[PDB]
Amino acid sequence: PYWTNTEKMEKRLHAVPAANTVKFRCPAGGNPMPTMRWLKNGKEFKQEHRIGGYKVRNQHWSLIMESVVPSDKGNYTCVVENEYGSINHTYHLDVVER
Amino acid sequence: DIQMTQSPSSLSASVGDRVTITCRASQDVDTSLAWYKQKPGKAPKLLIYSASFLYSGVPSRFSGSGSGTDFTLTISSLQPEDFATYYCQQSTGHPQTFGQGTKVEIKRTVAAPSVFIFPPSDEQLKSGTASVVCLLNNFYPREAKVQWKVDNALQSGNSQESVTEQDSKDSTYSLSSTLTLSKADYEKHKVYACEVTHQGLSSPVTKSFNRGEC
Amino acid sequence: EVQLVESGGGLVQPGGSLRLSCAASGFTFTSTGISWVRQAPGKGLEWVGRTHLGDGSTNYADSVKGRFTISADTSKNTAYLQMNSLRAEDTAVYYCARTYGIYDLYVDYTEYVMDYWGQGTLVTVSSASTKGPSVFPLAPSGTAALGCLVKDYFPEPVTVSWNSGALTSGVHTFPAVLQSSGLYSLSSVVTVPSSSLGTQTYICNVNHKPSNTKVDKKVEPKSC
Repeated sequence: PYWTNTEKMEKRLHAVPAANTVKFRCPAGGNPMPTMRWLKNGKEFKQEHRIGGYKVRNQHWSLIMESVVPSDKGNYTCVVENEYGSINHTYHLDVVER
Repeated sequence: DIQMTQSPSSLSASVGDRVTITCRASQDVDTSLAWYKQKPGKAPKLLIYSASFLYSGVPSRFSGSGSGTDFTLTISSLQPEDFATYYCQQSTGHPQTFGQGTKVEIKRTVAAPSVFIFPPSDEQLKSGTASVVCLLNNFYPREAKVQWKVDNALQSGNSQESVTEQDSKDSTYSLSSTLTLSKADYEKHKVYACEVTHQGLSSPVTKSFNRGEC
Repeated sequence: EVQLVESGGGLVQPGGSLRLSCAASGFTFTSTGISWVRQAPGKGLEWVGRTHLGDGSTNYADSVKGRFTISADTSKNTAYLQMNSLRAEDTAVYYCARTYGIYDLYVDYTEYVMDYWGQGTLVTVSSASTKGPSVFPLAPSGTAALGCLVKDYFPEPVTVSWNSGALTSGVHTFPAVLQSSGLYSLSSVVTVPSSSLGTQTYICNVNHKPSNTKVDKKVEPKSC
């Protein structure tokens, strides 16, 4: 598997205002079509890890978090795996206030 | 701009029907697309955002799909409260634009209009003007034709129609046609008649009165 | 409950000014945004503009730039649309909508979602003066139709009830049409039994707040 747009995938620092939505993408291809899982600060990102939970759209390779709160701060990492290899990218999320 | 084109413009569907409304953008908008529902007189309500995300509180019988320049709003089992006008809206960095809207009407069995005619009040006649009112009550479909006849002369250009929204109970329409005359013309003539053409009418029904004998 | 209440609507002169207000309850928008979209009578939706307090951006539809100004007061939890240099084609219902953003590094823009709208306030731009309606009866000729003609008023709206709102079944109140004079007219009809005629009194209660007009016309079968 391989990043489709490796130049956008160099971006790592993301800041977003509270109570809005953060969206992270990691688009890929890889024979056979790889699957994607998400990590938060190293650990597996699971639905109960934040209040709203999180939504996905695999078909557009994206993790989504609505209503962000200062505790959503941290590192988010997409893992893309097929039978033949795993690729790895981290975004860093910051939350702005007022 | 980014032009949004909805199809169809209007549609008639029965309760429980599956309804598909499509939205095409003049250029790629990715999945940056929202659908709104609006009942007449109220604010639009968001159904779907980002092409396929169902907004909180929106019933699961609404679903959205598409990307690029083609999008569809699906209503799996049309309910009576789903009868409204639906708008798509692209939400790119380009200035926000909406589709022209898709109006969803309720299909039901044909029903004939009850026709009534009203002569101008004498109070109104003091003012220099006569209004003659023709009422088509509780019919379906909405398509109807109203012809004014004054002493069997066809009228043109001096009438205005107004149609109610589709009734919530029986899904019928009501229509009013208003013929406007100077007092002077109104008194030059004897027979005021309203002729109504409708699917539910084997032949056009004519409702009428003679100026005075009332 | 999340609520957004708009006020400030009304009839104003071409070249004139108007400030619409958008008061929020159940939420603050100190870090989100407010959008305005309008709808000319009978037509589709038209985006007016948007300010986002979280990202600091403000943007307007080209048809409205430099004449309309969107601001907010966090103290009052209220957003505003200052309309200057108004023309007849600014005539519309104006909606404000709570607006948040979808922030994605992958693209060039913030995707804004207008997820909750107020009920809207009607703005009418016209040089014509407020005018109250003449109310005329529609006399009944086993179902009978009778009603009221509410003619030549400006601006919208009018309200018609029957028998102080005790009679509601069978009542159709038609949407106002604009006559070529530029004045509105509508009729309000109701079907009743032929046997209730004479016995039951039928009164239409008409109000037009802009002109302070209130008419209670009795409707009865005409004689002679």
